[PDB]
Amino acid sequence: SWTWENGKWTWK
Repeated sequence: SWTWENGKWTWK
């Protein structure tokens, strides 16, 4: 799942 972190998407 893509989740938003500080200006970007990270794969969680």
